[PDB]
Amino acid sequence: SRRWFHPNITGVEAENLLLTRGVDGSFLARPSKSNPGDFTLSVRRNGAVTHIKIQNTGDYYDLYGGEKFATLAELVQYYMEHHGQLKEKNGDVIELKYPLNCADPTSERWFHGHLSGKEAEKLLTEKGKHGSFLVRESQSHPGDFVLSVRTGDDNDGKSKVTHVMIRCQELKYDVGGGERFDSLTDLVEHYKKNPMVETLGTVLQLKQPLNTTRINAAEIESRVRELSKGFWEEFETLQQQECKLLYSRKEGQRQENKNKNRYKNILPFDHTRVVLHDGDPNEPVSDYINANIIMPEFKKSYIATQGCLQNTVNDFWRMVFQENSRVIVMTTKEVERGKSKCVKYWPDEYALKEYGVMRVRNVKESAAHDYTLRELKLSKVGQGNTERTVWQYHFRTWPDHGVPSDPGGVLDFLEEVHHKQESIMDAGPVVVHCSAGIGRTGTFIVIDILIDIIREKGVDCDIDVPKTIQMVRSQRSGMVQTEAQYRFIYMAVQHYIETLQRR
Ligand SMILES: NCCCc1cnc2c(-c3cccc(Cl)c3Cl)c[nH]c2c1
Repeated sequence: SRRWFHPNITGVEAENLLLTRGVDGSFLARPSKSNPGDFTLSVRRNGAVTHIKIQNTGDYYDLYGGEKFATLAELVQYYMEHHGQLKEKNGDVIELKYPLNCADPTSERWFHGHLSGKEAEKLLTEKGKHGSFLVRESQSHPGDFVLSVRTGDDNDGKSKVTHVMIRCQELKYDVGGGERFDSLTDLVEHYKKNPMVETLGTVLQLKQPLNTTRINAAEIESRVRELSKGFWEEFETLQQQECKLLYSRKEGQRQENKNKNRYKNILPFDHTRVVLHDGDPNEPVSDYINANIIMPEFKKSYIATQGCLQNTVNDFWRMVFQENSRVIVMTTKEVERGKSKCVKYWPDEYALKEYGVMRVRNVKESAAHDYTLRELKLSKVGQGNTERTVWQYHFRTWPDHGVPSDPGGVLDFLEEVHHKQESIMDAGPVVVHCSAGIGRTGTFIVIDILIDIIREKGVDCDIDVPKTIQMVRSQRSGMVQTEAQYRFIYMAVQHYIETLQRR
């Protein structure tokens, strides 16, 4: 449910909430109001509030005195299932026991605060189907709200929109009778499960929130102008839905696989992980790599993976070989900020190296402005005729923190990557990696998915950036990490539409 996240609370408001409405073990998370990528975990212990910083520069959530995580929900899940594991600077244990729930509705897909009654009928008439709903602030009754629902068959009167008035009396919400709820979310959840019935029998089913993020490609410029004037709010609504994505990650947690993960708690989902076959028969667990298949849904596929560790380079090449991948995208330098982000896993130019049962030749490197292309030949040792060329596109100019201030470089790169993949008959998924394999990796993959829709169907197709992101996030944890990456995706799509109108 992720109610412990408070999107619009101050540091002082957070202390007071925990001191007046919480107990020892109560906690909440909140953003830093002028520092995107900064979050705070506020926790009560010993009748006093402690504040722990979480930093995200684009690769992972880094909890001070704790671990690195793919999502705040995964971070809270981990500490609510492990006593004694979160520690103060001096080393005392901080326990997260009791989430302190937020009543703020602003990050709910169905909450459209500023929106009139006829404005809500238009949207539902056009964009909505049976069971589509939204909640808006009342115009005629200050402080109250309205629930607008479409029901019918999918202009002949077969459909209709019903309005239901939501009273706010003494910080509780009701539909005119029955139960009084502490938040609009509690109210909506209750009638989502126990639908209202009109006397004459219509069931006001709340099946899905009204979709307002799906846009036609030719109107990208206007939506971006609107989000610029916010990108923040839309992003936060997306992050709220990450509690629905806590799929199991058991294989990455096995003792045998511990040291195959760059970060112990950033792990591939079981249901999409790449399973490696034909492993050394002596090796107990030989089927594991920290990598997931990303299959775009609603025909190129990807594998999103971490930067190699020295002990997983053999597994990486087993995976490229097994999957028939012919194109690799590397999203970081080898070293950034003096720290190793992905080990060198390819031979020096003109050299040949064996990586366990795999053999790799570096045929030729070519320097471009923003990237290096390495033409590699991959084959299985002892088996001459298994040789294939693998083209490695190494993007070298992404800044150490944040995102590029212009998307042309990335877009020129993806264009060239796309033409290479398309030129090779029956090529397998495009491998995209480095660092933890969720931030830049997920950003490059999302842009690539969106740009391919526009390249095939033109500027007469519909795109939905957050839906696309949620679909990739259901296949690997935390794909697209920051609000800066989120804005960068919109800017890249826009830029790609502006140069297609230049043709
Ligand atoms: N309270 C803001 C209401 C406007 C709104 C609606 N919808 C989304 C979405 C979204 C869209 C499709 C699917 C999913 Cl799962 C999401 Cl989160 C992400 N930001 C949004 C913002």
